[PDB]
Amino acid sequence: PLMVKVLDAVRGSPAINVAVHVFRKAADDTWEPFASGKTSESGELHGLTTEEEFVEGIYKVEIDTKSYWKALGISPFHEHAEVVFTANDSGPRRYTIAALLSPYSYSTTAVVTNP
Amino acid sequence: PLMVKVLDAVRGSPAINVAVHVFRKAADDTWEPFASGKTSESGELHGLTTEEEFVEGIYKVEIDTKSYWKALGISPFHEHAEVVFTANDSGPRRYTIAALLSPYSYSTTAVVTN
Amino acid sequence: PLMVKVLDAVRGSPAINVAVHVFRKAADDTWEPFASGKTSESGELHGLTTEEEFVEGIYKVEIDTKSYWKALGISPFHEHAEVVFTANDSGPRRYTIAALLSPYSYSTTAVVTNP
Amino acid sequence: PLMVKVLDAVRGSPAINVAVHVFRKAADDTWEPFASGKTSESGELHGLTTEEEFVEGIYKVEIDTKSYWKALGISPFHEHAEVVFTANDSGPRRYTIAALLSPYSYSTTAVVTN
Ligand SMILES: O=C(Nc1cc(Br)c(O)c(Br)c1)c1ccccc1
Ligand SMILES: O=C(Nc1cc(Br)c(O)c(Br)c1)c1ccccc1
Repeated sequence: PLMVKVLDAVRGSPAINVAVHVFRKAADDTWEPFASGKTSESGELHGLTTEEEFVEGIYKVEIDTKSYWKALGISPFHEHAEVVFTANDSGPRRYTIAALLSPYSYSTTAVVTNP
Repeated sequence: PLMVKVLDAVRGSPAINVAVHVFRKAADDTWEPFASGKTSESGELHGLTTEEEFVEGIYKVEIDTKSYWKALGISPFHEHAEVVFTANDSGPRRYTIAALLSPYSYSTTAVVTN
Repeated sequence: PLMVKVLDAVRGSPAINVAVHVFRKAADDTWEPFASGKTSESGELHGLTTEEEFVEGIYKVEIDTKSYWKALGISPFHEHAEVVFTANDSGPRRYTIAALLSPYSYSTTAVVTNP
Repeated sequence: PLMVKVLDAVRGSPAINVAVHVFRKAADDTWEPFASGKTSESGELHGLTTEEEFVEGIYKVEIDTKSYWKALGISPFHEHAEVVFTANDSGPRRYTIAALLSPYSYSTTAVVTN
């Protein structure tokens, strides 16, 4: 129920091998690690979680943009891109978090569907 | 009543000395030259027109993004960026057309205020 | 070799039933109609052209954003979103033109791959 | 040396009276409050800090987008927008953090100049 897609606005390509870490806010207000992975050759990261495990909560999707750009030999501006949202509060939904990256800018959008 | 602002998402800077052409749609559906200039050191192009001249109608703002990228030694995707909109007297009176450029992407927004 | 995808930033959804018209610059510098179609329920428009037909040239992809928003009962700013680019000039490539729409703003990106 | 500008892509306007909090990363990796304010009628928040106070380091700019949308009667997706970056004295001296808001999307860019 959660997929992350990342594109590169400089190359006109998927952003491959981007590390993504997902956190969930705990009862004590700290960010607990929830799932992590890397984008594939298509710029997509599938299989982060399951419908059982992806319960209601406040989630943070951290896209490690600095690590991506530095691995390409570029010095970018941001440390990462964070996307923070409440999920599943009216029941289970499927979420796609999409991001488009440039060295000094990024855009993110969500596509939320009811299966 | 019309200002154009252009930013560069690669370098994190204004996009300086970018050519911008404005056209007005004529009765026969052709695009007639209306105003033009180059962005300043702040990425902004002021003074394109006046209230008297900027009547309701369809306008197109063409931003020469290809020359901009090539002067920086970068191969870009688009021939230019285009922004086509209707000026409407029932809305606010000042229009800022902003664009944010990357080699393979651009975004544009309108900020319309009184 | 040419696909168009459109998303809606207000709804967090694919932009369904968006009309798209593609033009190709002719020898006399006019825009000749090349292909057209509508986005599906996924926000994707497939099947615009063929590798035989999609020769080198300067193409314009016009995404009819005003018609989309008006069909939803909203008064938007732009008439359409245009994407103008040279295609296939180093041989055949596959192009995805993606757009993200809001009533007063849009973003577009290209993903260009070599098959 | 730091200004924050917020725009609304739905209404085509500055995003006015949006709360913005700036934090500096402390030695123990916690986020310490640094400066805050609300955007003006132009969507801009000036005067957050001074050159003396704005030393190199990692900063986070948190924009309260959820309250902004709810005050307009619109249900938004994000809890807030975050922008996390390093201030570097080897680059230009003035930073503008700009954000463009939609209910289910946002974009941000840095404009860094001397
Ligand atoms: O989210 C965007 N693109 C995008 C999103 C998804 Br989902 C997708 O499968 C593909 Br192909 C492209 C986008 C972001 C900014 C500007 C234009 C598109
Ligand atoms: O329209 C944008 N930025 C912008 C727009 C204006 Br008018 C301005 O004075 C500054 Br400084 C920045 C924008 C576009 C994409 C992502 C973030 C901001």
